Amino acid sequence: GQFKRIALLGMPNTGKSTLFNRMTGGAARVGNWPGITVELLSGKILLGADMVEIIDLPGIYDLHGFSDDEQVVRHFLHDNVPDLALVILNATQIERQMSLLLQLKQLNMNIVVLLNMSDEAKQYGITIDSRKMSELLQIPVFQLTGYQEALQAVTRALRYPTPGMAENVRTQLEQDEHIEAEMVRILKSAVQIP
Amino acid sequence: FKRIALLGMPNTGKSTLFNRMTGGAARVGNWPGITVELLSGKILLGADMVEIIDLPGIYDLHGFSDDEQVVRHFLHDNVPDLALVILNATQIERQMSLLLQLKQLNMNIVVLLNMSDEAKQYGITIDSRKMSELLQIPVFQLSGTGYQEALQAVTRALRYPTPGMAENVRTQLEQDEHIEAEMVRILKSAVQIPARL
Repeated sequence: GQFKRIALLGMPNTGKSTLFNRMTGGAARVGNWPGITVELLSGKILLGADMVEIIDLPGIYDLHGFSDDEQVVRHFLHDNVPDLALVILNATQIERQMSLLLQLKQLNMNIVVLLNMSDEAKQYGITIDSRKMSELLQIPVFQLTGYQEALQAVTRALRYPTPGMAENVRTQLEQDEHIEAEMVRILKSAVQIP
Repeated sequence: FKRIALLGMPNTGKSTLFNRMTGGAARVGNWPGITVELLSGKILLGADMVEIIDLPGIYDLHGFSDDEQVVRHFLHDNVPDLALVILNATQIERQMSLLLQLKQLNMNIVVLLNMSDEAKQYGITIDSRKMSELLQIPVFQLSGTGYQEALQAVTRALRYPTPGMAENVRTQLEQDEHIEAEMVRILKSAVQIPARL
């Protein structure tokens, strides 16, 4: 059968854990990954004779930033190029959070977008046309009860290979790694911290 | 008429340095490419009057806070002759990234390491000559002390402008502008966000 990985990605405080715990049925465990030293929650799911591992990556603001979390996410993506990036956006904060999605899109990753808290957003009169957003992005977009339709898009995206994706992704993260390398070099060489 | 953009994270002493540099004679002003107002004034460096602009403190050059959009738009449409980058010496590990992001733009830069006595008090030692050698950017330390040496470095940095510099800076900023343009296009077509009532 197949073995594939989903990276759950978005900005912080976006309901990511809850969706994660639902998707992995509460049975996620912590684990150590190559390229990073922090521990991450992941859970494995059997679908027929196929397996998918879902990893909850910490919320971040800029894919090309240098906070600890952003470095973690970038190193994880570089070293463990997931088969699908599942990007969770907060429907109520859509204007602020689109930037992360678009940055990920620029890597040419395989992406599905879940617009979370769609009801609460309606209460502020916020309406999103999923179909039009989807056609502009050329990425599937689902509003969360929408769960079933999302799952359908998730499993669909896992059935096909993405030849050359890993090399595209690594390439597009290069300018950030050059900066990290400069930083280590300069600090090691020119700065003493107690 | 030659422009110096003060760039740095919040709480790096930028505004106190600004006020000292412009004699408290700063005024608010409008600039091409931005919808907000900025403080700017003049300083006599050598024989030329130079305009100094205080950009709001930011954490990430490629982030999407309001202040980070302002900085990028200002820089794109008003490429300074010098970016005067102020880092807090006590946070050198956490602030170096903003400097290196600006360096990647190919801006003309001078670095000032402020709060140098505070850093020394906490046992943080910075070899500014070494750091300068490694960056290939002038680096000077401020406490009061270091101010005149800083102004001299700024003056020299305005000599011999590098041909093609502005064109390179704009180019390096336009992927950020493509993301922003995509955001605008998508919000207008697919999202309704009503103001209150």
